[PDB]
Amino acid sequence: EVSSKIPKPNPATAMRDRKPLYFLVDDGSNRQQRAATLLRNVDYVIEAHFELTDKAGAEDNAGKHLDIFRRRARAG
RNA sequence: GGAUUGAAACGCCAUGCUCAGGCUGGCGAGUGCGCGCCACUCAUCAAG
Repeated sequence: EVSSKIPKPNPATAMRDRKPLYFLVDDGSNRQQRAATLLRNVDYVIEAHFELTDKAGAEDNAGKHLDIFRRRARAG
């Protein structure tokens, strides 16, 4: 894996000169080996329900989103 | 359409099993051992 996030660039400064921007993965300390102890052959059933937020409009109702989600899940 | 301690994340670059070394030197299948002792093709039937 990689050691650090890529830096935030300066767009205008980037092409004041013709130069590359990159992160070299295998350049010394940039390479970080990370192990993972992870699960196998999992299977879950999730029980959940909706709740309207302060951003909800008048036309927004929990039942409509519930049926939309059910349609999407049934159709894959 | 804001957030699944998430979002991004090569084990990777390369390295003759090689150089070589008789399975050889030599050793009779051999000495010997009757297929042999006997046994009618024979008793008949013109040529037309």
